[PDB]
Amino acid sequence: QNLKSTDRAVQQMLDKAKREGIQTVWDRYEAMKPQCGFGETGLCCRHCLQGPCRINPFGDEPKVGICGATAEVIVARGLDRSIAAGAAGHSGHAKHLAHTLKKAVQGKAASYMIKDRTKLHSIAKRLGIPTEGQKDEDIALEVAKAALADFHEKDTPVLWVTTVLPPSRVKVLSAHGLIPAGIDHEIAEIMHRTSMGCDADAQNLLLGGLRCSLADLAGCYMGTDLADILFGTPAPVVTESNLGVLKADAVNVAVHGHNPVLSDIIVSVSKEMENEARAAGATGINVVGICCTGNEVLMRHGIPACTHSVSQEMAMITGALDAMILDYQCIQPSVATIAECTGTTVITTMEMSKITGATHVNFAEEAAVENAKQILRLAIDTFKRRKGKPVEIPNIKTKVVAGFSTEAIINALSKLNANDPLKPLIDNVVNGNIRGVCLFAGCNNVKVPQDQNFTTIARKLLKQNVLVVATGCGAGALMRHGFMDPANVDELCGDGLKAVLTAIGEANGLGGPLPPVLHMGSCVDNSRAVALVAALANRLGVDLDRLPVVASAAEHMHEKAVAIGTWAVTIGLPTHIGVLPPITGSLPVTQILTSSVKDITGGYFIHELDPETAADKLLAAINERRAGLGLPW
Amino acid sequence: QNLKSTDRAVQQMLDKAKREGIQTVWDRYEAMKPQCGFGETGLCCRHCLQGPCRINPFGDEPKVGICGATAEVIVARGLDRSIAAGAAGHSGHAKHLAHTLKKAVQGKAASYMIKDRTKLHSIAKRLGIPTEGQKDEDIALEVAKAALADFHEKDTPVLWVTTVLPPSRVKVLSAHGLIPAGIDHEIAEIMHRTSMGCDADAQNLLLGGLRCSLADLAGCYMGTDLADILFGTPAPVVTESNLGVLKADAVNVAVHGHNPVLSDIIVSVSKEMENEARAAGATGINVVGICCTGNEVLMRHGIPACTHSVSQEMAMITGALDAMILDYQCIQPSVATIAECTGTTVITTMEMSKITGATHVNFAEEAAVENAKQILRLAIDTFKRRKGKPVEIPNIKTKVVAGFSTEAIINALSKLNANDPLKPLIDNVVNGNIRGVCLFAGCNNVKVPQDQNFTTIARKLLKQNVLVVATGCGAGALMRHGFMDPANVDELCGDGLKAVLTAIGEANGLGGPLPPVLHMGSCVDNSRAVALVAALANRLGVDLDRLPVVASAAEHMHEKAVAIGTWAVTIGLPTHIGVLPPITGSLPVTQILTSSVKDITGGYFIHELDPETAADKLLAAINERRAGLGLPW
Ligand code: SF4
Ligand code: SF4
Ligand code: FES
Ligand code: FES
Ligand SMILES: [Fe+3]
Ligand SMILES: [Fe+3]
Repeated sequence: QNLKSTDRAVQQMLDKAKREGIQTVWDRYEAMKPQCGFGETGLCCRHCLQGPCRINPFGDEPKVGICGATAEVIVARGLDRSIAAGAAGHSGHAKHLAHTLKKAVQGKAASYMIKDRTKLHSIAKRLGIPTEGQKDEDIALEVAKAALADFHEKDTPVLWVTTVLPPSRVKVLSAHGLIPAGIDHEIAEIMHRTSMGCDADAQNLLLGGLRCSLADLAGCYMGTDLADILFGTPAPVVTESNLGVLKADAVNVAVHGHNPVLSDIIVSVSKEMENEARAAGATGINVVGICCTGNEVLMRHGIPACTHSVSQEMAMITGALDAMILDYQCIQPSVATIAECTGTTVITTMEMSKITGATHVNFAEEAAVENAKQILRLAIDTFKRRKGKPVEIPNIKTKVVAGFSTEAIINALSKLNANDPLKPLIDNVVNGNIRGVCLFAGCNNVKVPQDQNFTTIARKLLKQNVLVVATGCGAGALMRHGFMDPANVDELCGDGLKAVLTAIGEANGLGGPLPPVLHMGSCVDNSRAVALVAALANRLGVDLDRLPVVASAAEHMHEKAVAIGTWAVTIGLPTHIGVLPPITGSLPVTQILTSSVKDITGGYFIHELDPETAADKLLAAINERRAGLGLPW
Repeated sequence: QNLKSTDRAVQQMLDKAKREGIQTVWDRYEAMKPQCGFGETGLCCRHCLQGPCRINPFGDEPKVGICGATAEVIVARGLDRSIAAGAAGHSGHAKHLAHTLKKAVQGKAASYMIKDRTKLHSIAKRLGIPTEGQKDEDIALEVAKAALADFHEKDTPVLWVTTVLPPSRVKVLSAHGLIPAGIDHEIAEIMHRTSMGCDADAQNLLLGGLRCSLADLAGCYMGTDLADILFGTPAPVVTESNLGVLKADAVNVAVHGHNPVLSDIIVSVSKEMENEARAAGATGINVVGICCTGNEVLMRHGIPACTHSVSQEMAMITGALDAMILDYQCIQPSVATIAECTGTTVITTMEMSKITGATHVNFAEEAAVENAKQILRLAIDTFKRRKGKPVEIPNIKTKVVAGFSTEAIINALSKLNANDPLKPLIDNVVNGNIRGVCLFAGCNNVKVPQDQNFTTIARKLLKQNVLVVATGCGAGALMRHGFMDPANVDELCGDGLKAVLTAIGEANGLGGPLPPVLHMGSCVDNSRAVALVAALANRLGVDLDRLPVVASAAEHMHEKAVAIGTWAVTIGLPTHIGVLPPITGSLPVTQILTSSVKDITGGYFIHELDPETAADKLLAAINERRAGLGLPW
């Protein structure tokens, strides 16, 4: 089972699933081999009913699509649509938060409020919204109106792009026409230009893709901004991760999906309901996280993370998961079928994300506390049905220090230099205690033994004194393998990096270092890494493509992740991906993404499937940036 | 060659292409067989990087996607994305017209103006925009602002849906939550909900698709409204069609694509430039149409239609096509390669629609007349290069009466009843001289011998006294085979229908009938058929799903056509499609689209590949509506 997942708790559940005849994601993957080579290389098109069209990667006919579309056009069009779909997911998440803030501040949803008024004011200041003499509710209404305005064309471009990157970067992008005009505007234009008989120039198509990826960045950044206003900016927290955070004697309730508008309410309400749960024979309600909505409530509330991404079915296989509360994105629909075997109550809550066979509760912000209680009462009922059943919770968990928002990282650094908090970080970059910065982002992927790329790459970078930050299921992989436990700094970290983590941690009243990896939050919270990197660039007086900063989507899967990696390249970062998207069928497209995009944005993709080799290439990328700044390496 | 196209001019060019070694769309289609069965049935998914996933239509594993996505989910998600892509094309077209009108009326583009002020005022009245005491330029600015506002969420739903259908229809759709909230909003929500790990309920997914198809209707209707304001509402015109409208001794310039903002300027400017052309040795500039932008300038100016859709390469094969001026949609990118052989100057003009190897001219409304002259001068230069080359223009053309906007049809009927113009039409429906109405819409498709379905179905319906209206390349097919020539009424039309066409034509000072088929315009002008049908429903006091009105997308291809057929079903019409979209791999999805959608909207799809059988099924659908109204049939 270690060929399927490197996580020991997942291996134990895989053994249980096998002997109980419950099919898993890995079984369905095995039933799919050999996968289609046309799809895997990107040489397939179904964008009109003369198709499906395919192109042999090598050999004889077919060489060209029926309408005349070349390999490079078909590949670029497919890639553009996956960026647009990713932008649509991140932007829908942000849009739903914008409506929630608007309703809260108009008195239409009393369960929601301005929890971080400091964040509210700095955002409004960044957007040019005046704050002096204004009520908080009026400022917030202006912020929510500005968020919603960025989805369509207006007299300004998308402000959640132009006000969050350095002016030099914005200018490089405006020069190439890459600034989005409206988030949903760019999504629709991608679908238009990629439909039959429209854009048929690989470079033109890919430039549209870079622009749409910046619409995705804007949705991520807007999502992080609005969630922090509504639910609070994360600060350092201590919790646990992996399946052992389930408790047989408690009502175990997983929050799963991406948007915390739902799950943050669940967290608060479940505390009100401890007495209901005890009445049923539980010790209490044990809310745990799966995927990014789990990351959200982990970052803000210390809710323990149960599992992530590809292994999400195994939380149910324990037999102890009484409810799984879903909003949208990255939910394997198999959970609705597996629930018939495991007893779990799977509950959908969003109108546009239902699963056949799951119970649906029509969540509304106006009725959030009522809905939470209805859902949690179903979880209580499910616990009573299993009172007296054996469960198999693997007794495996790690300690997780997390909550490292960019504001938290600044604050932590400020204990070393109050009025110039970025300087201690840059000092240790310059003197070599910090070789560079690597962000791990994105999903797990059944194609890759779970967590194997994240941990292998992280281990080599940390020994080489790279400061490693992480989001999404990359944070989940690293967290479940001990990389967020400061007790592992001695084992994992090079001497220079250990010295820096120790200095910062000691100055922050901790008695020990910061953890080996800094957890920056959910997938939209990749925007926090952008805020940190832009602040470093501004403090250094250079553009982002001169910083020793790289990204690694080491095991990615989702269209959202494809978009993130694309905007990481567009804002100037060398960006490793550990699973190839369907692009190898066009050498010209591959050359653009790995080489010539350098001349447009200064970033570039690093395609490398072997993780030890990927780590070497990321180190080389970091060290080239170091040399370009005149630094030793 | 008659297995490839029923059009004799196309057959002659196919013979020329074969002996000259120029590959055509039919050759590329032959090089594609056997096409992928997974793609053709819809049982393939590439929406995440764990894919490609496929499902055997029958037999053993794979039975389910890797994430657990069932056949019905995979099929419904693929269909939803094709509706959204179609909506994105029609809405981009309309959006570009909205900007053109705004710039014209703000004094930013002097080449554009309010040409139809009657249309401008009736639209503003329909939208609730006040007109009394307002300058036309201020009313138009309000209309353009309202168009652009329908692309995003606001305090009203999409007005180009709710103000163009009868209130009873709007209410049926609101009850099912099918009213779009914003055009680009719905497109982005489709891409979100269909991405990995989101909506996984076939009925929920398809209800989203019906809503997005109404966003496509709104873009069509808005596109027609704005083009009529800017360029004039069509009125009856006489012209010709097919390749014989090319002239060896003239500069032959094709306008090709969809958006007439470009080609309407070309038409006017080319007249200014007759003397330049004569100086080069041409008789003049001969502008001809291809595809829907050809339909636009045919409807408004009587520009002859050269060819359409699947046969567009054959206009170049004559050797006489000096320029092909492109905007976007339905352009085979092969034209840029074929131009190397034929001498044609292929010119792209839109920023998001370029073709490798074609010349690009950056069209801007602010500089439209200048751009037109630059393009036409390239066409003149190309004519000089072929002075003394042999051309092979097949001497084949038909006479085409067209220009039947809904306003023109009302006006024509008003000569029989001035103050109740719809009544003579309804009279002859009731007494049986008109059995019903059939709209032919959509593309040609290389899978179907060109025009064979359109003409076979039209012939049987016309003998059965159906009033036949047509748009897009369905109008092109019928027009190139004589169905728009009133001289063919005796041969084609049943006695009841002939009597009605003759009565209307005689009352309109024509000496003969209306043509056998009424040309309602381009693809977005399918909205005119909606206006006509809604007006009939309102005059009759019933909803559209009680009218003896059907639609036939007899040979369709493009994602735009998939969307149109879907909203034809959503507004209540039995809707035949003559090529199946990728849906046969899910019987539950097929059952929804062909049967149970009846209970939601009253419309339904008719899947029928055999055209004689399709005609019988359309007649049965028309006759069931007749019976439901208590009429003989
Ligand atoms: S758009 Fe072109 S390549 Fe794609 S399916 Fe249609 S004919 Fe084939
Ligand atoms: S979304 Fe599901 S079915 Fe589609 S490619 Fe990904 S794993 Fe396969
Ligand atoms: S041929 Fe397999 S993905 Fe299309
Ligand atoms: S397997 Fe052929 S279309 Fe995907
Ligand atoms: Fe996840
Ligand atoms: Fe066409």
